[PDB]
Amino acid sequence: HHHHHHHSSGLVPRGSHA
Amino acid sequence: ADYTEQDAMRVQAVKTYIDNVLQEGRSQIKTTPLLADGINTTTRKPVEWIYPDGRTATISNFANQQNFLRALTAMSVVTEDQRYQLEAVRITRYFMDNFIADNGLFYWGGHRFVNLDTLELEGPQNKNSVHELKNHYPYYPFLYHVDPHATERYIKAFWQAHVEDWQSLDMGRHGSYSKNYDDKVFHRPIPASLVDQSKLPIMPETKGLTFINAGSDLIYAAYQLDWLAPSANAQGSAAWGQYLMTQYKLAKHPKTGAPVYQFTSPKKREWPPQSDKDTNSKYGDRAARQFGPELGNIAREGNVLFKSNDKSIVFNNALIELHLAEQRNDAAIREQVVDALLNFYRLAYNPENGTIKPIFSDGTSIEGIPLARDGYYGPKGRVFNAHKPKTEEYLLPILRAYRLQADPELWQLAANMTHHYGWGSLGNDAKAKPTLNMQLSSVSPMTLFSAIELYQITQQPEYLEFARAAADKLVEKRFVRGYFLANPRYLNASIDAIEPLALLTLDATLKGKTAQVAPYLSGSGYIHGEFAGKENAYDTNEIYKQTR
Ligand SMILES: [Mn+2]
Repeated sequence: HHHHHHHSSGLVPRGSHA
Repeated sequence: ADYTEQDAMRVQAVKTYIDNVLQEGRSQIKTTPLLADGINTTTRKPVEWIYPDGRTATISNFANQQNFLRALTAMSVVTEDQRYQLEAVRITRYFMDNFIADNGLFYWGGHRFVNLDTLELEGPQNKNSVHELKNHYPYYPFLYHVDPHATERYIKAFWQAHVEDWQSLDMGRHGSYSKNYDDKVFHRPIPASLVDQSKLPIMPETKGLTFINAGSDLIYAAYQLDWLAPSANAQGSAAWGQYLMTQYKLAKHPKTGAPVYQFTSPKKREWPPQSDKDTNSKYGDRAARQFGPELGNIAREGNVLFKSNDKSIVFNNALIELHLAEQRNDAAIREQVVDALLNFYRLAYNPENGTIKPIFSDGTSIEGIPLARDGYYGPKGRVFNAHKPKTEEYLLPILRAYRLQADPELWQLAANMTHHYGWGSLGNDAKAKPTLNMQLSSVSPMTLFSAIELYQITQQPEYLEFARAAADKLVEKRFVRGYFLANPRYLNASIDAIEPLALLTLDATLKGKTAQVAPYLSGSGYIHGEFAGKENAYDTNEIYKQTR
């Protein structure tokens, strides 16, 4: 807000992600 | 332990890193005790947020430095040299003297930080200068040690700013620096549960803001207030932590006992959405939208255990609840954690290969099935495969739980996981002498924390042999250009790296002092706003994944 965004699990782009 | 030059050299890697951070992470423009969040490893300069207009601000975000505080205090424990802990005090005391709002909230977190060179507040996200945490798990006992009054006010302000509704326990992510402080926040009486057990897996409709990756920091903070502060100051806090923790438990799947990600769903309050990709929760429960047509009543947000929801439940919040069970000597917290882990792994774990299936809390798997339509959990055609995490994150809670409550099914799960991680054989029970792989080449900080837990469990010195060999490999692979980096091609190092804590916890264990080091709780930080050309950006990518 003012740019709307979520806070879901998996959203922050950690290096651990496949 | 009989200590060796190799053990010393690992401590010296950490001392070198600490020296680098305390030097290179200080501003030359205006020198204060504050630290940079990150260091460019080519230039040796603190990293910068770049705004869309091209202005740059050097980042100091105290929410992203808690693990460095823990490494400083750990280094004083293992070295018997007080200077490290005293420098942690110096940094912390200056932050708390200067960078707390009038309402008791720190200036830190996902959408706020301090300009290291000018000491001005920064708001990476335009029109959203707010207090945001997300499984950050601050180092409360040390913060309380440095300034107990500010730490009490902080915990009370965190609850006051984020709890939107004291009956539904809807929690906002974006806490206002204008919210009024209330010293008597935890004196509100505990309400009834909204959770109607005969309706599960359908949950109560409210705003649905009860995700465990908001609830877990609140529960942790309320219980640390009770633990740390005098009775009168902390009145009500353990009761409110207990109520909130219990709501997750009451909403667990009524047939499988599997844990859930949240205990309420969002009401359908507005209509229509712009399309299937418009996933604002005001249009109703997002799982029911994306999966409901095929799956029915199981498709509600709390029952989704994939898309990293399982990680926040079986890794992050599991570590917090186990830590609280142990701290408080609370058997009811403990049995409920153990039951949750067991009931999850009975549904999701594949012992033939060590993978975790993508499931709902009733056990229904979507493994391999392309999503039928767009929505919150992915575009149409996305496929979720069974996952085996890169490192032993999910192992650690199983070992900590076993160390509290010796369940043989936990033991069998840990033996099977470590087998698939290439560790070798733990053996058939905790009395076995293990046959471990001393040449294991994929190691992580989680290897060391887990091997140390198994040493505390079994007292078998083989686990210390294994951990020492792993720690030597860890330093060889991740200690790069004076810092700890997940890939040697990366340009910028974060001072919240956990390799130092893991290395020092092993050194403590060799010196018989394990219990004296801050425990690893899985907290981490990030900054979210507009970065240069990019509207929806995290420092995690825009800074810490840049290559040299
Ligand atoms: Mn946010």
